[PDB]
Amino acid sequence: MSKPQVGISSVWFELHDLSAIVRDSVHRAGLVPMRFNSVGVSKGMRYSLQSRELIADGIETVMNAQWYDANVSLPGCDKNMPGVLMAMGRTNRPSIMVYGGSIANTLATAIETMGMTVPGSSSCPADDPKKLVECENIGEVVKTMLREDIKPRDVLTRQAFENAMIVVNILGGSTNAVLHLIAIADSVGIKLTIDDFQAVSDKTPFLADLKPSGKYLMNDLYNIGGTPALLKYLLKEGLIDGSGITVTGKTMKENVASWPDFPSDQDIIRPLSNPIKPSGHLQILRGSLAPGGSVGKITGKEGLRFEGTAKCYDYEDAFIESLERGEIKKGEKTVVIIRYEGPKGGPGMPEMLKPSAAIMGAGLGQDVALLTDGRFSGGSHGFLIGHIVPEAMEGGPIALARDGDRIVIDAEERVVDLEIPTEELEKRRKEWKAPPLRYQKGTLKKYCTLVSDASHGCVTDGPI
Repeated sequence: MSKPQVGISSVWFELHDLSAIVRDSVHRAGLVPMRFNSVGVSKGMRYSLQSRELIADGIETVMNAQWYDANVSLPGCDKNMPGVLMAMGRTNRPSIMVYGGSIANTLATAIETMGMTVPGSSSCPADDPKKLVECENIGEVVKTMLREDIKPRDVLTRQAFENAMIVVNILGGSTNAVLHLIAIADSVGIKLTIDDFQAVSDKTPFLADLKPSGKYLMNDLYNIGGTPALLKYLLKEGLIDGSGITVTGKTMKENVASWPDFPSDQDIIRPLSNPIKPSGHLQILRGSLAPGGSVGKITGKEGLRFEGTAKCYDYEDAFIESLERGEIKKGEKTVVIIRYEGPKGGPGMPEMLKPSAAIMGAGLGQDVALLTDGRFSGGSHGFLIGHIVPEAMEGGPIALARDGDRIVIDAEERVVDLEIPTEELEKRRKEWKAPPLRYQKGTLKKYCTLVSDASHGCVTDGPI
């Protein structure tokens, strides 16, 4: 009739149907439910990052074409969450995310931290009947959001992203969170830079005893109070601000007041007294090889300086095959560059799992540093640096390095330097020629045309 219409956006690929429960709750609250579905992530890696744009574009399109008054989003898989939040920032109409439930991914905890979910959503397991009851009572949350006009730009403030980076830092830190939180902040009109991540990492310790290098899993947090208990603990220590409005109509502090604290005998989150590391893992490095920035998680076991000989590879398998031929030697310090894997070169910055694993399997973690304009995934006992800007496809210095060049990685200076003369670097750029875009037609052709560099979250509609 004249009731508000609530779009219910799912990202589904064929266990309860959470979307059907949301629909019945929205109807019971006096609103009109409108379920719709979106494609998502669910060689194949080259479509993953650009699927985030398809989610943001698709949901924005339906929300605006039909002009739904509010949004409930069920991203399902964790990898569908960023594009879901970007669509909310574009419409800026009252919206809420319902996490699918627990099944080291920190982004769902960070999204609840920012207040785009009811308390416990991100830590409640998918099995639990409490996940069903959350969706059974989401209708009144949406009606309250419409009554009090709680919009994504009211909730996703600059301080909300500060809390998100801190919580991510506390739990170990994701390098993908750099891409996604910058893009999500961009969608609500907030300028978030890689240097903002460095600032948090300098002042915030690492407290979560989590695998692969720790003892516990993120699923273990639910049994000691879940995400609300974690926020209560960080609020008690004064590390986060709880005064920000959320989708419930209350602040973070008000939301978590009624939830129980951590049990005193918990060893998943270290006390501030005894941190696993006094500063954050995530480090931003620039220098003559990555003047536009780069991203790496630094444990401290890599050492504080790595100077070595460059060996360059224009695709992932080229490195693995040169490794298997014994062209990378023990006792020598070698800096491996795997380039043309960036946003446009990949395309889509495909996550490479094999380079870091192959170096541990050969006992070279202390003799080999890894650099790329794309992404690494596994862990290495040496330097793992990605997101190097400009990428090789754009003609950055990473494309101009040659075998035999000296490269320095300094973790305290936070530079990756190509030890060649500036005149020579400019001469090499005058000889470089851009290869064609990998795809001349289709969705990847359009994505390559629009995508920004990694230091801007690879947003595709023009960084603010």
